[PDB]
Amino acid sequence: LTARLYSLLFRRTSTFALTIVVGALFFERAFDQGADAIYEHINEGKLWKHIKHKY
Amino acid sequence: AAKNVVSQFVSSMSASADVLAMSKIEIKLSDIPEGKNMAFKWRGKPLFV
Amino acid sequence: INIRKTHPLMKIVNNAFIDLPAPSNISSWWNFGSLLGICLILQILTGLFLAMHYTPDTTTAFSSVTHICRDVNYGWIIRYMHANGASMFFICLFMHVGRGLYYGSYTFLETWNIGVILLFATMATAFMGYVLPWGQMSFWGATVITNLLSAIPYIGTNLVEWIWGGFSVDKATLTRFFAFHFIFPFIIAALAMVHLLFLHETGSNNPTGIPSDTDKIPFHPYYTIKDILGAILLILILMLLVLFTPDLLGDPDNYTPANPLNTPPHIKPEWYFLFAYAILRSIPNKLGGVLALVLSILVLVIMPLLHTSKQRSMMFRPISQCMFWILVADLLTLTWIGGQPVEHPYIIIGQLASIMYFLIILVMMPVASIIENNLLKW
Amino acid sequence: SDLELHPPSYPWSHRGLLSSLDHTSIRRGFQVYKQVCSSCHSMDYVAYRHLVGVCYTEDEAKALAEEVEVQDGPNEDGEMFMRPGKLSDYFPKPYPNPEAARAANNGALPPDLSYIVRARHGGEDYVFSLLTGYCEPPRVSLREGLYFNPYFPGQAIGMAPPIYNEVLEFDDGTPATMSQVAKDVCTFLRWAAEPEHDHRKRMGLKMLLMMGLLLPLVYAMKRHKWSVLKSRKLAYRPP
Amino acid sequence: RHLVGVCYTEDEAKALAEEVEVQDGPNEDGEMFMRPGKLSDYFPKPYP
Amino acid sequence: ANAGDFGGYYCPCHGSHYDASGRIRKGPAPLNLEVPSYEFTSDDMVIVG
Amino acid sequence: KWLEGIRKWYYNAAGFNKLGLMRDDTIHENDDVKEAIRRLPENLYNDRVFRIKRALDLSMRQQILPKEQWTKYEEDKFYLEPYLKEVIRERKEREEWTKK
Amino acid sequence: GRQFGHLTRVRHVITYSLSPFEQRAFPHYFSKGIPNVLRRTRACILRVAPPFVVFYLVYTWGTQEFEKSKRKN
Amino acid sequence: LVDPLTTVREQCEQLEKCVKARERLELCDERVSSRSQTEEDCTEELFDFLHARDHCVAHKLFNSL
Ligand code: HEC
Ligand code: HEM
Ligand code: HEM
Repeated sequence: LTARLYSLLFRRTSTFALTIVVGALFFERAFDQGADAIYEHINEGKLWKHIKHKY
Repeated sequence: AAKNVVSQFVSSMSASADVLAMSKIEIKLSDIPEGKNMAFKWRGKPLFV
Repeated sequence: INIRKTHPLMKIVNNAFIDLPAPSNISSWWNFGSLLGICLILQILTGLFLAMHYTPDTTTAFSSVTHICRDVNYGWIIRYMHANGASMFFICLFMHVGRGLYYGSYTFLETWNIGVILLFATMATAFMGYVLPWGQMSFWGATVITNLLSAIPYIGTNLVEWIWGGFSVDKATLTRFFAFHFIFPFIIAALAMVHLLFLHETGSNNPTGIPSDTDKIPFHPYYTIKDILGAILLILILMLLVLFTPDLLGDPDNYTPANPLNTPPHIKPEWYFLFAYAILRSIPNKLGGVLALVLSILVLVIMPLLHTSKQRSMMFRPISQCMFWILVADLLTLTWIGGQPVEHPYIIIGQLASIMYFLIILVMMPVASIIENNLLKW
Repeated sequence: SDLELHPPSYPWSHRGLLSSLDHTSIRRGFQVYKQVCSSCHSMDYVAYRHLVGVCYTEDEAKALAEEVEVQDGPNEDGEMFMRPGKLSDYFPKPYPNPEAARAANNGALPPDLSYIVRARHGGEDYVFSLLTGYCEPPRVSLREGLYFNPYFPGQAIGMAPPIYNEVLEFDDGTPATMSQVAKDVCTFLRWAAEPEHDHRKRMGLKMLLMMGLLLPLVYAMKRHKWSVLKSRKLAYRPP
Repeated sequence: RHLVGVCYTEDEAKALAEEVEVQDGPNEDGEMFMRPGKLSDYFPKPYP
Repeated sequence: ANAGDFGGYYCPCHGSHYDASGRIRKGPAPLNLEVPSYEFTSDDMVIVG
Repeated sequence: KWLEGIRKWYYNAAGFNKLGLMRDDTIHENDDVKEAIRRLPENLYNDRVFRIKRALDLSMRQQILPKEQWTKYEEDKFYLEPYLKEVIRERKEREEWTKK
Repeated sequence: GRQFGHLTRVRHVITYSLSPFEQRAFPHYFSKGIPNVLRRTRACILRVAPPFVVFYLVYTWGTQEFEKSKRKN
Repeated sequence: LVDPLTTVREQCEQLEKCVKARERLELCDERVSSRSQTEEDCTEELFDFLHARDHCVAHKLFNSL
């Protein structure tokens, strides 16, 4: 849970750099998904995508 | 030589020649009704009548 | 032996950022050195992008700024970073000065004087930058402060027609202030290096004022992550200010174009220069007003010459502590009075606030100090 | 007099700390501005390419631009003919000169509506109450050349009240009261003032999720590396 | 005004610049109007 | 114009109470208003320099 | 006299009996005070640097000592004042010899 | 001000320091932090705030007197 | 056309502050009708009435609109 994580990705340094790059990309993907989800969830209605769907 | 170079740079920062091309005008007062002010641009400042 | 302790660059980096002996006691108030440094390089970078998209002429300056804030990608956030970074820059500058005045760090002489010269330079730079957008407030601010320079007899009027670039605020004034605003922060960076050099000569301070020669800890990696924490807090304050209420501090009256005929009623600085403008219009005399302003910042020069106490900090002197908080509330009162119109209660308490400012500094600090020197049998 | 009046606090749809504008309301306000307010004022810095993705589609943008023919350069002859204008034009200025603007009104330069939201004390609520509260003076007659409206420094505007109950009757049902046209033109002026309110609120939301993430954790690293000095202990041995 | 000290006096160059129309900008009503022009005028553009 | 406390010219910057004649009553104004070189020509005009 | 009551309340509320410091642990150091610190016996000097290091520790944690270890006004062993008086007297004597 | 080594002179002083991986991150952050912040607040508000309540009184009184000067008319 | 704004404005002046402002404006009308041909011409009463009325309009309008 934590012991395997330290045994894999935190003894060497290059593996730590590799996992911070891969984690930054996964965080990019999931974070932009969550950000657009929340922002077009609190402004439902008056946003240009639904008005485009009228047309 | 140093004081002449300083004098030429200070005179470079003084003014221009086309800025010194500002002179007289004639202004009309016929349009204004009672108790009111009219402004006219002259040397970069307003001009009250 | 080592890369770091022999190389000519890394000896400088070693005596700055790694093995500088810093005291183990300094609170959060000793973060604003690094916060002013990070704000200064952030101003330089974001202003450099704005200067890549800017055309300095009185015909097209406001049009070019509107072109930045509409048409260029992200020019609106870079412009808002520049303006509110100026605002947070002066917040951290006055907190830096308040630290250095309260904890008795004005017993340093040469660092303090180079500090005051940096204060002059940053104030002149931020005023020239505030002239640059070429709005109505910028036009009249340039006009009134240039006539304030014309207030002095025998030097003034020639000097002011000399820096006017003509006979009023013409094209040449906008280009002159673009060039000096676009050069002066590099001089501010060089004098900041000189400031930091005299500091690393002497040695830092601590909240007790006792010299901490026994308990120095290295700068890295304790205060480096402390300054990273301070930088993250500053960037979140700056960015919430530029992304939620960008107009909460800025002037509404800027956004009209420069008409030299109107003279709006509520003329005022941007909010950091209110007390400089409040000392001015609360004295009914021209030379007296401009001389009292210059004497205010020269009173900040004077301040090391009145350390007649025998502790160092004001941590242990409660009387001078209460008088310092009266001084802080009085400066905030001057800022509020400067940010108002001019009528009868405002006239009276503006005059009274300026008088009480000079009375607190030039009289009340040594009287509190001599009651301290008497009271503990010294 | 110089008794200014602060306009009231109106519950807008862009009032909250994360709410967005209403793009259908921006579109209605632009139809209002095309058919009412563009006869006197000017909105120099709003080009038609700003209207392509925000409210309309691209086709009606070309339609609206080819409704009004503006100007073009020489046709290798020096005659300055009329171009329909595809998308890159700014909006057509009604008056060329400021003197031309004074030469058809009682003095009274019409202010430019690109920045009237951000340029006056009080936001678009000032524009709402200025468009709304036309009433009568109790006793003060001024010259009968100007009109009375109390949300104004000087208390006498030179603008005729340009709304008066269904002058437009636009696309959908939505009958033109004073309220609908004033709400739409305030929303449109807020859009024309800040073109990027929506993307600003988007980055503000991403930033609040940032400072939800990082601020426990940079502070956790600081607490961790400073947890050596927060627990070191001392003792004094003499010989 | 460059010719005011080089190859003419002041009055002669004022005559030579009052011989030519300028088409200055607006007035109170503000279409445009021509002007003699003393010194602030360049050499005016035979083909626009 | 038409402001201050005397029915005249009020400078809003620091509070120079001038009037429609142009004389200071309270404020940091050192002198009164600036007089031009104005000369009346016959019907409606005045040369300003 | 009540001025001694003022002095006792002031030594209570001054904040340097809180951190375990005595009267002469908080003195600002110019050249004269540096000389008077260098003119000390060894045991007082070691006790002084120990109290100073405890004060910097307690202000680093911003924790202030329990009730049973505050320095009390009745046992105020101020010690640095005679050496500091001797430094001031010799300095003023040297200054007067330069003036005349 | 210089580097380490030649600053001061210390006799016998013993310093113990625990490893940072050994000890917790936040030692009792909500059983001592709240009494410490209430103690440091109670030892400062009587020297900080009585100028600021005077500023609050000046702000309210100046607002009231400007409304006094303008609300008769 | 059925205007909503005039409906809200006629239905919101029932509150006590707006009533007292209405009588303030009417007593100023009585004053300048009484001291006729004067130079004190009913400013504060009308501004205070518009202040109170438009604030109660601000409280409870945009639900309907
Ligand atoms: C021609 C008759 C106009 C029409 C149609 C509209 N406006 Fe107007 N407006 C006009 C003038 C001559 C003036 C100037 C009056 C002055 O003294 O400034 C104005 C003024 C405005 C203002 C600014 C007023 C202020 O607060 O200083 C605004 C915001 C404004 N006008 C908006 C506006 C809108 C939104 C219109 C369409 C519905 C509109 N005006 C029509 C002249 C005319
Ligand atoms: C141009 C803006 C300034 C910058 C960038 C700046 C930068 C710094 C930095 C980086 C430090 C070292 C870190 C610190 O001690 O906080 C410092 C220290 C200091 N500065 Fe400045 N400074 C500026 C303006 C001033 C001003 C105006 C003064 C007042 C005159 C001043 C007085 C001091 C003092 C007294 C110290 C030592 C503080 C201490 O050791 O505790 N500085 N400055
Ligand atoms: C050398 C570095 C700098 C550059 C290149 C720079 C560049 C610019 C430019 C191009 C502008 C015009 C854009 C605008 O007005 O928004 C500007 C404005 C401004 N600058 Fe700077 N600047 C620099 C440093 C600073 C500093 C150090 C400050 C003060 C902290 C400052 C404060 C301002 C202010 C207040 C404005 C007006 C902003 C506004 O009203 O929109 N600038 N600067």
